Amino acid sequence: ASMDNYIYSIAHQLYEMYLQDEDAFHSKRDYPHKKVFTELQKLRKIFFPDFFMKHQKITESHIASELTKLVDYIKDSVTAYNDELFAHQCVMAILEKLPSIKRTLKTDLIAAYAGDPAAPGLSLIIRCYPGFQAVIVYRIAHVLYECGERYYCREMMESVHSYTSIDIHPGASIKGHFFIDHGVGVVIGETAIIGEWCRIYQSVTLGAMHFQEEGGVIKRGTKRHPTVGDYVTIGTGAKVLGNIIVGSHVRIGANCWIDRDVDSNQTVYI
Amino acid sequence: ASMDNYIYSIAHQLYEMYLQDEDAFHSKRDYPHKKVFTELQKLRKIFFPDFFMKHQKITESHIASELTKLVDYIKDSVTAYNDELFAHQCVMAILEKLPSIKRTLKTDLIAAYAGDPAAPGLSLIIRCYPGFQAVIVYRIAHVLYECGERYYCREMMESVHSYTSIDIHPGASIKGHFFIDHGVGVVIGETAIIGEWCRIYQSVTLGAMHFQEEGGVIKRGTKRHPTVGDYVTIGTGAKVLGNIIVGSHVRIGANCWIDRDVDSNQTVYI
Amino acid sequence: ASMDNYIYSIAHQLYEMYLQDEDAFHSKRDYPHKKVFTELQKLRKIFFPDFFMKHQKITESHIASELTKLVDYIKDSVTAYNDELFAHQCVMAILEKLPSIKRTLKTDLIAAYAGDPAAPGLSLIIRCYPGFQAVIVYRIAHVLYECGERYYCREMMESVHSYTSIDIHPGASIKGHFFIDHGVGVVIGETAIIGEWCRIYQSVTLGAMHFQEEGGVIKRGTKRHPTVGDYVTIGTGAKVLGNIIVGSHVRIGANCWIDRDVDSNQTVYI
Repeated sequence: ASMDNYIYSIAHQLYEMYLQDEDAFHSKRDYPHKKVFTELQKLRKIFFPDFFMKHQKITESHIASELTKLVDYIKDSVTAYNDELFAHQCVMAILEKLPSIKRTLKTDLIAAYAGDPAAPGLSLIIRCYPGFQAVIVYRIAHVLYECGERYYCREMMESVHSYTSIDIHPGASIKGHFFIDHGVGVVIGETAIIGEWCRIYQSVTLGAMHFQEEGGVIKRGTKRHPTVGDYVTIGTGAKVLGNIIVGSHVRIGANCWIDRDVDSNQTVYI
Repeated sequence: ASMDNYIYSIAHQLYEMYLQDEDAFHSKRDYPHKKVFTELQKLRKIFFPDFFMKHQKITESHIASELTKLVDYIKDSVTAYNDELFAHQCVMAILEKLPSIKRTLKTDLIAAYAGDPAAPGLSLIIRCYPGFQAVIVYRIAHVLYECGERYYCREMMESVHSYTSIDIHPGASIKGHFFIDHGVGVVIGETAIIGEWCRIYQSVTLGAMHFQEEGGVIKRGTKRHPTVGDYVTIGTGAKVLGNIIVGSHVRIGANCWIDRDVDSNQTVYI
Repeated sequence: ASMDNYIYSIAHQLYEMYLQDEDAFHSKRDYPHKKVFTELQKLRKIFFPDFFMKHQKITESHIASELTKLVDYIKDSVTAYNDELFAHQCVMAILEKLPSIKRTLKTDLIAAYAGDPAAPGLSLIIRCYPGFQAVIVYRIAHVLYECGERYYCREMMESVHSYTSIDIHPGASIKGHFFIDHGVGVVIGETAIIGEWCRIYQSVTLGAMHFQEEGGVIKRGTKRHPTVGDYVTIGTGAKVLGNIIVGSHVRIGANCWIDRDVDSNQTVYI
């Protein structure tokens, strides 16, 4: 039970982080029960227990129990697509990263409240903002991708895709204070890199298109989606395509078609 | 049981309205059973019983029973986010408005059939048109918002968002004969105002974008989304942003980026 | 049990096709169990049993059993909206076409792998690519439409719409080697015709818009959506509207608004 002993240590760290979180990340309310797909259902309970438990139930031992449920689930799925040893390794990698992911998700909530005049408090963002639900699962799927996994991490993100219409490839690399508002139609590709304080609206693509060539069979992988710096806002409907760099402090306008580098500190519109 | 006595009176009024509805809003067919999220599942049965019951079951007493189920559900959720007294008030406000909402939803079905060459009859629109499912729940969520509620009404609309990819803030104000066709990617903001006979397509935003400012924390609320008059058609992909006024009898073209006032009786294209 | 005898013959043909499929369409892995809407759940098991059964269970008799479940389900739904005799006819039409649909879906998987650098193998596309899930159900819904059915086939595609945000009318006519990548926001209309090797991205419309006329009640049906030739790629956000013809070997750019004929062998951008 070496993985079980590692689960206990991580559940302990996450519980101490919960005890020390600011009041804005806490509540005494017992919120309505919901049932969403497994990965999100579990990660919700683990990161933000006040909002998805059951105040009477909120303890280190219950965090550990839900974490064990999640671990068994992901281990079984990664084993199914790969093998038992690779699945063990990858899940130990998820467990190791959960405290850092918790810290990042707090920054993501901060950016969501900060970027949205319609948000009354963090509790609503935690409970139901779809950009935030997507990001929760994304940050865990990305650890899988970083372990070299290529199948289950995509299936996990396809659950996010069905639930929110937000399409983030598990290989995308995204920094903190990240916010997708509204979110339907957002597509972020396998090799996308996104810096800190990125704000993205509905129908935004940070992606690529591939015009048919014969047909042959397109080259697999390679860096082919945009790299986006810090403090970038991408307006509703903007399509940013190809292996291009958008600099820091860039504002992109609605419906823009961007296929070349955009230098820092400027506003693009037509 | 004062609220129970009010439920009976409203269920009676809705039942008499059902008896008096035109043939187009009735059917003798027993349609396939479906299970969708609670608010829609219940509101479907209450407004359009022929299409979601169980012909043998269709009586005043069954309308009352489903209405009670819906009331208990929404009362519990509003209580969870707020308090018991506020929840009582808000739900009494929903109950009071249900007969008017029923009348409006009939106009919405009229506009859907009228605006869609692919619709064979109202029954299909009632049973499965996603724009119409969204509008059913929207009209009830908006009564909550009008009572001053800011949390559960958004969660209700996030259920609509997941189910249909149509994103309507419960604070939006929308008149009758309303139709969203196709609907994926539609975003309608908290302070949007939409007049009568509005026809909206997929990927339309009546919304706002907020370019990052430092960062600081954006001002909460205020009128900041468009106001749209009567007989307005907004084409696929159009992004209408900001506190701007679009007049009556306006046609907006595909992919348009609209950020200033548009006067009545004109067509916008590029 | 004439329909049951026809089911056996079709299940036999599909089983022999499964035995003869290339290695790429097979797996020995027992993949994680999922539960999606009935039509997709069943069609998945029938066409690609290795990926959705239960290796121990994969036999002619189990293909037959799932096929019977699917047939009873669709027969009941078509009967509900129409009548028992019409439902029998239409379902016998589905059964007759299943071997050809299987062959076509193999070409669709080929085009998906070929057109997507992020796809590691056909198994992932079969298991979770949303464009492919949509196409599975579309090819069956279209047989219903071809039988003259106008209600349940749309409800089936509305399930696809909720699950994937891809909106394909069952009347659309689409050839093989078809691929929708990402797919959120794709709309393909009742009278659309799409040739071989079509590649379509997120937020693409092959559709129509109808500006309000008075209001009157718009003419029902008629050819009113585009006809697209072979080897056509339609970029993210492109809106192709009206009864127009796009030729073969055409590449359409991001966010394009297309409302007139486009001749073969050219690239459209602005």
